[PDB]
Amino acid sequence: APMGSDPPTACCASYTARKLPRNFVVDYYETSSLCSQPAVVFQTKRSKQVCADPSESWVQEYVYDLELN
Repeated sequence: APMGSDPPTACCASYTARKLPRNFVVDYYETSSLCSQPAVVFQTKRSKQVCADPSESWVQEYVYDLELN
């Protein structure tokens, strides 16, 4: 059929089990609205995208600090 077996839109299979200071991050990215498990991505300068459990608090912290200057 047209649609593949399990073609993802903008979700994540695994998150990051470490810490990444906001200073060491360029921008962020959100997941589509098809998956039943939201995830906040964080594109790194040298590293690729970084998924983080939105449930955590540290996530919202950086998301707010980014807007602040």
